[PDB]
Amino acid sequence: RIRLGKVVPSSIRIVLDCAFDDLMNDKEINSLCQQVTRCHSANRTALHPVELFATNFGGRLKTRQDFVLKGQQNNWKRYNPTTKSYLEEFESQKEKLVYLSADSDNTITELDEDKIYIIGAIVDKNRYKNLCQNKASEQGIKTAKLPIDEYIKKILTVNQVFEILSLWLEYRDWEKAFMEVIPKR
Ligand SMILES: Nc1ncnc2c1ncn2[C@@H]1O[C@H](CSCC[C@H](N)C(=O)O)[C@@H](O)[C@H]1O
Repeated sequence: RIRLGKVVPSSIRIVLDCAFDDLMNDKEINSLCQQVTRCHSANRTALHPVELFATNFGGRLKTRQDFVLKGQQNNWKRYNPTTKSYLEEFESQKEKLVYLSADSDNTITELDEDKIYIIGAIVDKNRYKNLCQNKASEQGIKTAKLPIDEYIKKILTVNQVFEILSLWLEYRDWEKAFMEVIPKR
Protein backbone atom coordinates (compact mmCIF):
# COMPACT_ATOMS: atom_id res chain seq x y z
CA ARG A 1 0.00 0.00 0.00
CA ILE A 2 1.32 3.37 -0.99
CA ARG A 3 0.24 6.61 0.68
CA LEU A 4 -0.19 9.74 -1.48
CA GLY A 5 -0.37 13.34 -0.38
CA LYS A 6 -0.32 15.51 2.69
CA VAL A 7 -0.71 14.10 6.20
CA VAL A 8 -3.68 15.82 7.90
CA PRO A 9 -4.71 14.59 11.39
CA SER A 10 -8.40 13.82 11.86
CA SER A 11 -10.23 15.11 14.93
CA ILE A 12 -11.81 11.60 15.33
CA ARG A 13 -11.19 9.65 18.55
CA ILE A 14 -11.00 5.87 18.22
CA VAL A 15 -11.32 3.90 21.46
CA LEU A 16 -10.02 0.42 22.15
CA ASP A 17 -12.38 -0.76 24.90
CA CYS A 18 -10.07 -2.92 26.97
CA ALA A 19 -12.63 -4.02 29.58
CA PHE A 20 -12.61 -7.76 28.72
CA ASP A 21 -9.28 -9.03 30.20
CA ASP A 22 -11.18 -11.63 32.29
CA LEU A 23 -12.83 -13.18 29.19
CA MET A 24 -9.56 -14.12 27.47
CA ASN A 25 -6.97 -16.90 27.99
CA ASP A 26 -3.22 -16.27 27.73
CA LYS A 27 -2.88 -16.80 23.98
CA GLU A 28 -5.81 -14.47 23.27
CA ILE A 29 -4.25 -11.69 25.43
CA ASN A 30 -0.96 -12.18 23.61
CA SER A 31 -2.77 -11.84 20.27
CA LEU A 32 -4.71 -8.74 21.46
CA CYS A 33 -1.48 -7.11 22.52
CA GLN A 34 -0.01 -7.59 18.98
CA GLN A 35 -3.27 -6.16 17.61
CA VAL A 36 -3.15 -3.04 19.82
CA THR A 37 0.43 -2.46 18.61
CA ARG A 38 -0.71 -2.85 14.97
CA CYS A 39 -3.43 -0.20 15.59
CA HIS A 40 -0.77 2.26 16.75
CA SER A 41 1.54 1.39 13.81
CA ALA A 42 -1.28 1.72 11.24
CA ASN A 43 -2.28 5.04 12.85
CA ARG A 44 1.26 6.43 12.68
CA THR A 45 1.59 5.99 8.90
CA ALA A 46 -2.04 6.94 8.18
CA LEU A 47 -2.85 9.85 5.87
CA HIS A 48 -5.22 11.05 8.64
CA PRO A 49 -4.05 9.90 12.06
CA VAL A 50 -6.66 9.96 14.80
CA GLU A 51 -6.38 10.08 18.56
CA LEU A 52 -6.16 6.49 19.75
CA PHE A 53 -7.47 5.69 23.24
CA ALA A 54 -7.14 2.46 25.17
CA THR A 55 -9.75 2.51 27.98
CA ASN A 56 -9.97 0.28 31.07
CA PHE A 57 -6.32 -0.35 30.13
CA GLY A 58 -4.64 -2.58 32.75
CA GLY A 59 -4.37 -6.16 33.99
CA ARG A 60 -2.77 -8.89 31.89
CA LEU A 61 -2.96 -6.85 28.69
CA LYS A 62 -0.92 -3.99 30.22
CA THR A 63 1.62 -6.44 31.75
CA ARG A 64 1.94 -8.39 28.47
CA GLN A 65 2.36 -5.15 26.51
CA ASP A 66 5.25 -3.96 28.66
CA PHE A 67 6.80 -7.48 28.69
CA VAL A 68 6.73 -7.64 24.90
CA LEU A 69 7.46 -4.00 24.12
CA LYS A 70 9.88 -3.42 27.04
CA GLY A 71 8.62 0.10 27.81
CA GLN A 72 8.46 1.20 24.16
CA GLN A 73 4.67 1.76 24.52
CA ASN A 74 5.46 4.75 26.76
CA ASN A 75 7.07 6.27 23.66
CA TRP A 76 4.03 5.90 21.32
CA LYS A 77 2.41 9.05 19.87
CA ARG A 78 -1.32 10.03 19.44
CA TYR A 79 -1.96 7.30 21.99
CA ASN A 80 -3.91 7.65 25.20
CA PRO A 81 -4.10 4.70 27.61
CA THR A 82 -6.27 5.07 30.72
CA THR A 83 -7.78 2.99 33.49
CA LYS A 84 -10.95 5.08 32.99
CA SER A 85 -13.76 3.41 31.07
CA TYR A 86 -14.75 5.12 27.78
CA LEU A 87 -18.00 6.12 29.52
CA GLU A 88 -15.93 7.84 32.21
CA GLU A 89 -13.46 9.42 29.81
CA PHE A 90 -16.19 10.64 27.37
CA GLU A 91 -19.19 11.21 29.72
CA SER A 92 -19.82 14.72 28.33
CA GLN A 93 -19.68 13.35 24.75
CA LYS A 94 -21.82 10.29 25.43
CA GLU A 95 -24.12 11.27 22.53
CA LYS A 96 -21.13 11.13 20.15
CA LEU A 97 -20.07 7.58 21.06
CA VAL A 98 -20.66 4.77 18.58
CA TYR A 99 -19.73 1.21 19.55
CA LEU A 100 -18.77 -0.80 16.45
CA SER A 101 -20.31 -4.31 16.52
CA ALA A 102 -20.88 -6.98 13.84
CA ASP A 103 -24.19 -7.70 15.67
CA SER A 104 -25.72 -4.23 15.26
CA ASP A 105 -28.95 -3.72 13.29
CA ASN A 106 -27.41 -0.42 12.12
CA THR A 107 -24.73 0.06 9.43
CA ILE A 108 -21.96 2.67 9.44
CA THR A 109 -21.62 4.51 6.15
CA GLU A 110 -19.33 7.40 7.01
CA LEU A 111 -17.01 8.34 9.85
CA ASP A 112 -18.09 11.63 11.38
CA GLU A 113 -15.32 14.10 12.34
CA ASP A 114 -17.11 14.89 15.63
CA LYS A 115 -17.74 11.26 16.66
CA ILE A 116 -15.91 8.75 18.80
CA TYR A 117 -15.80 5.16 17.52
CA ILE A 118 -15.30 2.25 19.89
CA ILE A 119 -13.68 -1.10 19.02
CA GLY A 120 -14.04 -4.02 21.48
CA ALA A 121 -10.52 -5.00 22.54
CA ILE A 122 -11.07 -8.74 22.62
CA VAL A 123 -9.83 -11.84 20.80
CA ASP A 124 -12.61 -14.39 21.21
CA LYS A 125 -13.18 -15.84 17.71
CA ASN A 126 -16.66 -14.39 18.28
CA ARG A 127 -17.61 -17.07 20.87
CA TYR A 128 -19.04 -14.13 22.82
CA LYS A 129 -21.89 -13.31 20.42
CA ASN A 130 -23.64 -10.03 21.19
CA LEU A 131 -21.09 -9.15 23.85
CA CYS A 132 -20.28 -5.66 22.61
CA GLN A 133 -23.75 -5.09 21.28
CA ASN A 134 -25.15 -5.89 24.76
CA LYS A 135 -22.72 -3.71 26.61
CA ALA A 136 -23.39 -0.60 24.50
CA SER A 137 -27.21 -1.10 24.52
CA GLU A 138 -27.23 -1.32 28.32
CA GLN A 139 -25.35 2.00 28.38
CA GLY A 140 -27.75 3.62 25.87
CA ILE A 141 -25.01 4.13 23.22
CA LYS A 142 -25.50 3.65 19.51
CA THR A 143 -23.92 0.70 17.70
CA ALA A 144 -23.15 0.10 14.01
CA LYS A 145 -21.66 -2.69 11.92
CA LEU A 146 -19.23 -2.20 9.05
CA PRO A 147 -20.91 -2.10 5.59
CA ILE A 148 -19.21 -5.40 4.78
CA ASP A 149 -22.14 -7.05 3.00
CA GLU A 150 -22.58 -7.53 0.18
CA TYR A 151 -18.88 -7.84 -0.65
CA ILE A 152 -18.39 -10.15 2.37
CA LYS A 153 -21.30 -12.61 2.23
CA LYS A 154 -17.94 -11.25 8.98
CA ILE A 155 -16.26 -10.64 12.36
CA LEU A 156 -12.89 -8.99 11.88
CA THR A 157 -9.98 -8.61 14.31
CA VAL A 158 -9.39 -5.44 16.38
CA ASN A 159 -6.58 -4.31 14.05
CA GLN A 160 -8.46 -5.20 10.86
CA VAL A 161 -11.37 -2.99 11.92
CA PHE A 162 -9.01 -0.18 12.94
CA GLU A 163 -7.12 -0.42 9.64
CA ILE A 164 -10.38 -0.36 7.68
CA LEU A 165 -11.61 2.79 9.52
CA SER A 166 -8.29 4.51 8.95
CA LEU A 167 -8.30 3.66 5.26
CA TRP A 168 -11.82 4.96 4.90
CA LEU A 169 -10.57 8.33 6.17
CA GLU A 170 -8.02 8.27 3.34
CA TYR A 171 -10.10 6.89 0.47
CA ARG A 172 -13.69 7.62 1.62
CA ASP A 173 -14.56 4.40 -0.24
CA TRP A 174 -15.40 1.28 1.77
CA GLU A 175 -14.68 -1.07 -1.14
CA LYS A 176 -11.07 0.08 -1.41
CA ALA A 177 -10.52 -0.22 2.35
CA PHE A 178 -11.92 -3.76 2.35
CA MET A 179 -9.87 -4.64 -0.79
CA GLU A 180 -6.71 -3.55 0.98
CA VAL A 181 -7.31 -5.14 4.38
CA ILE A 182 -9.30 -8.23 3.47
CA PRO A 183 -8.73 -8.83 -0.27
CA LYS A 184 -10.91 -11.66 -1.65
CA ARG A 185 -7.60 -12.77 -3.19
N1 LIG B 1 -18.39 -6.49 11.15
C1 LIG B 1 -18.03 -5.68 12.11
N2 LIG B 1 -18.59 -4.50 12.26
C2 LIG B 1 -18.23 -3.68 13.23
N3 LIG B 1 -17.32 -3.97 14.12
C3 LIG B 1 -16.67 -5.13 14.09
C4 LIG B 1 -16.99 -6.08 13.05
N4 LIG B 1 -16.23 -7.11 13.25
C5 LIG B 1 -15.49 -6.84 14.29
N5 LIG B 1 -15.77 -5.67 14.81
C6 LIG B 1 -15.08 -5.03 15.94
O1 LIG B 1 -13.95 -5.75 16.35
C7 LIG B 1 -14.08 -6.10 17.69
C8 LIG B 1 -13.47 -7.46 18.02
S1 LIG B 1 -14.23 -8.88 17.35
C9 LIG B 1 -15.58 -9.09 18.45
C10 LIG B 1 -15.89 -10.32 19.20
C11 LIG B 1 -17.07 -10.10 20.19
N6 LIG B 1 -17.88 -11.30 20.13
C12 LIG B 1 -18.01 -8.91 20.09
O2 LIG B 1 -19.08 -8.97 20.61
O3 LIG B 1 -17.78 -7.85 19.58
C13 LIG B 1 -15.56 -5.89 18.03
O4 LIG B 1 -15.78 -5.61 19.38
C14 LIG B 1 -15.97 -4.78 17.12
O5 LIG B 1 -15.68 -3.58 17.76
